[PDB]
Amino acid sequence: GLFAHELFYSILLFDLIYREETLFNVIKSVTRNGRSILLTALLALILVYLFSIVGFLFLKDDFILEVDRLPDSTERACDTLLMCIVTVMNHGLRNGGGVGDILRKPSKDESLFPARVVYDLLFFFIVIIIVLNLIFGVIIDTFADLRSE
Amino acid sequence: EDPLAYYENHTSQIEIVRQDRSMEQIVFPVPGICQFLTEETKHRLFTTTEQDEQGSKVSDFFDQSSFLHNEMEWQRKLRSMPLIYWFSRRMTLWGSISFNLAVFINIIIAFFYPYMSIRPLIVALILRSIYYLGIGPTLNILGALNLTNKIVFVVSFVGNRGTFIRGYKAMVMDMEFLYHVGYILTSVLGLFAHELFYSILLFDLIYREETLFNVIKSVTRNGRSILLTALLALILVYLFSIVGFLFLKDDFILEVDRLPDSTERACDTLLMCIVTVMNHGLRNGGGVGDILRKPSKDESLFPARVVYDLLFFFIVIIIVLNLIFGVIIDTFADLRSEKQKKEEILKTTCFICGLERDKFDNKTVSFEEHIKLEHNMWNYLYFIVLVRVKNKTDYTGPESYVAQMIKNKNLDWFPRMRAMSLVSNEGEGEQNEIR
Amino acid sequence: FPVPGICQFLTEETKHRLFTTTEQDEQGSKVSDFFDQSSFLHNEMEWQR
Ligand SMILES: Nc1ncnc2c1ncn2[C@@H]1O[C@H](COP(=O)(O)OP(=O)(O)OP(=O)(O)O)[C@@H](O)[C@H]1O
Ligand SMILES: [Zn+2]
Repeated sequence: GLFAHELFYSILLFDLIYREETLFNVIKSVTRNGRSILLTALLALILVYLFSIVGFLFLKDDFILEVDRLPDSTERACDTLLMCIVTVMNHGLRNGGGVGDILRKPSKDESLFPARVVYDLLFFFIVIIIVLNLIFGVIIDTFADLRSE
Repeated sequence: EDPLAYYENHTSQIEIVRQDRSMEQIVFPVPGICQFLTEETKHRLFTTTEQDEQGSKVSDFFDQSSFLHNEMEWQRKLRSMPLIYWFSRRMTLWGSISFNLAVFINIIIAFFYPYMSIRPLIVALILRSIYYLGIGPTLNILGALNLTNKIVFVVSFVGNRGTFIRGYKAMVMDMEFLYHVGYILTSVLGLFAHELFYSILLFDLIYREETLFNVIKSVTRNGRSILLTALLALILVYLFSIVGFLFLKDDFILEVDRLPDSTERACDTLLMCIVTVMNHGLRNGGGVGDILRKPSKDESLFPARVVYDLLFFFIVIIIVLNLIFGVIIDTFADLRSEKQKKEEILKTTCFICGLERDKFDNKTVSFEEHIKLEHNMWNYLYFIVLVRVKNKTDYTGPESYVAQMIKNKNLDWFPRMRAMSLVSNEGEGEQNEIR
Repeated sequence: FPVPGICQFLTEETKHRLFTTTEQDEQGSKVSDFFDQSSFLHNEMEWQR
């Protein structure tokens, strides 16, 4: 920080954790069972992979994302399986509704509308409602275990 | 080399209670067959037996004694066979190889599809194969290797576990064997039907890691409660959709991106309105109000819309969706408490008699010595095996009594809440003083 | 017994750390950890002097 660049001093802020015991305990609430959290994240990734496979096999067209290109306004994000997996894992996980929010809105006249509805409901109930809540439940359980100990 | 050492190794001691409720010590020779019991089965029996209603673990061990003897016989027979024994001894290696192959295959398909420690070394070899032969041939080779490793692993598993000893019906009953068969079928499908099927093998991670299995149990333990809560949410959504269709049909206007009007009414029919609510309102944080057309204060029904939106947000979204999470947290807490209680009982009590460790403090015989020598359960298993194998004409007094109790399906011969070292010395001293 | 002079050099922070850090063994006694740390405590007394 003194020589290389002034920004490096920001790292020293982490020393707060060392100084305060309460913050250290709060962090231990996560670090104590970090393996469980990582395994839950891997399970979420596997579920996202399966959902992306299903979408690429059947729902390739609906994966249209608007792009603000620097100086077409939409792009297909399911041409390749890897790109579809990335799009799902990013948008669906970062969106409260799920992957359905980014997907093109279907019309009741469309023959595949019930399939889209079922897919969106399954993704919301499985990937978002449970696993993301499972991580929080693990954190709460770790808190309780630490307090009891 | 040392006669005393050999005699000590092959001699066991147990404690029994006669019909007169008097403790007695029996010293017997260890049957040779008992030497064939594997350590994995011993650990499984120790860490799996569950306390009965009375709180004693004796009944489960007595029930499993026969299966333990059969497993000893099977292990001796297997040891008679060198190659099959060697294959069985390395089941974990085969499982690890299969898991790594499946993970690498899944990574390759995910990264490249559509197309057309030693682990770093395997990764380098796989990368070289991909660069040289291409994605297709490398995936085919990896799938063939995975299939071969899986058949070897299944053979080793059936050999080591000896589930066939119980019976073919028993082997079919076992869930692990069926899971392995399904894994083999999925691997075959991936090799032949389509490369995507290999993704299913990723689920094997749950089987490999115990922490992930416990996390999933956090949901599976009370899945019925979660499903009933979801059904209650569906009923509430149905009632809200009925109300909306009866009164708020117009506000249900949804924009649609038709493939090559920009808005459509989604409440013309009750079923369509129910679907629209159950999808958008549940998937939207705000609730059903977010999709509904924005009302204007000038409109006469604006207060009704405000009340409807607030009720939907406070009832359907705030509570029920939070009720599911609360159920999950409660299940987590219950599982943690159960595990803690089981661990404490296992590490602070005697398996055979249930006496607490604190009872043995400040005494000649410590709890560690008591469990190790005086009240070892493996000694009881060996004695049961000896009684079964030994000829009736050669039965001694205590052996005859134990055989009669076993035949009569009785279990009082096991000592319960009684240790000779604990109280016999003090009782003898008191009796001497009284005399 | 008489208290050795070296023992007077033990610092209070180390005493508090030992009291609040020792963990019960399998038998449930804290004696073993204190016995193990006795040598380090003596060395710390020498260093403090
Ligand atoms: N009745 C019992 N109550 C509690 N723990 C028990 C009981 N019987 C056995 N154990 C424990 O189960 C394990 C079995 O002990 P065991 O005597 O088989 O040990 P080992 O070292 O494998 O044997 P050895 O060295 O005598 O060949 C040990 O952890 C022992 O403490
Ligand atoms: Zn005992």
